[PDB]
Parts: sequence; C-alpha cells; structure tokens
Amino acid sequence: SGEQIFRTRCSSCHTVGNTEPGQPGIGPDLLGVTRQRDANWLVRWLKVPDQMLAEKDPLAMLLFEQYNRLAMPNMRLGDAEVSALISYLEEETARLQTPVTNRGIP
Ligand code: HEC
Repeated sequence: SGEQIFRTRCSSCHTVGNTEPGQPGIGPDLLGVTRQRDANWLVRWLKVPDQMLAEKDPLAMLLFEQYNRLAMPNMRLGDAEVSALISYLEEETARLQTPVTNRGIP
C-alpha cells in the first residue's frame, strides 16, 4: 500500500533503486536505507525534516551537504500513512535487492 503513497506524495524527488551512479538527483536512493540509517531517525526525520535541520541536529547537517546541498521540506503526512510507506521501503528492499550476481540493466 506504501507504493501508492510513494507514487502520489514522494516520487517528485525520489526512487527505490533508480538514481544515477554517484549522482543523487533531487534526492538519493531509498533502497536498502532502512538497513543502514538509524530506524528511529528515518521515520522521525520524515515527520519534521526542515525543522530538524533548523534544530541543527548534526546528523542531517552532515549528510545533506554531501548529496546535493538541497534541503527537504515537511510533506505533512499522518502517522499511519507514514507507517505504510515505511513498509513499502522495507518490503520493496526485501524483494528488489536482487543479490543474484546480476542487478545491472543491459
Ligand atoms: C524533494 C523536495 C524531496 C521530497 C519531496 C522528498 N525528499 Fe527525501 N530527500 C531529499 C533530499 C535533498 C535528501 C537529503 C536530505 C534528507 O532529506 O535527508 C533526501 C533524503 C532522504 C532520506 C535520507 C537518506 C539517507 O542518506 O539516509 C530519506 C530516508 C528520505 N529522503 C525519505 C523521503 C520520503 C519517504 C519522502 C516521500 C514521502 C521524501 N523523502 C520526499 C529531498 C526530498
């Protein structure tokens, strides 16, 4: 269900596997981030991003200047609408990880 949420309030700056190599577009690749970044921070950042950057909470201040020097605004989503989108990033990562010694596209 989180895939429909991605397509309607998220795909404007993102993908789940499909940035350009070492070139993060308007916003970096979400596939596998659920198993790299802190699992509380990932969901909380999505609920208050431009105001976490205004708190000067330094985890964000470090990461944003190293992708594309652009800020993410708050989309103003609801908690259960976020929970479904967390389950899209988690379950699409669980299927589209493609560790078959062939993830590339010819
Ligand atoms: C363009 C205005 C954006 C929209 C809309 C969304 N995101 Fe984003 N994202 C954007 C940038 C510039 C960056 C870097 C700063 C930051 O927001 O962290 C990102 C990054 C992420 C990350 C963190 C990646 C990491 O290295 O850990 C996540 C997990 C993320 N964004 C999630 C996310 C979701 C779920 C959104 C749709 C509802 C969303 N973003 C919208 C820019 C933009």
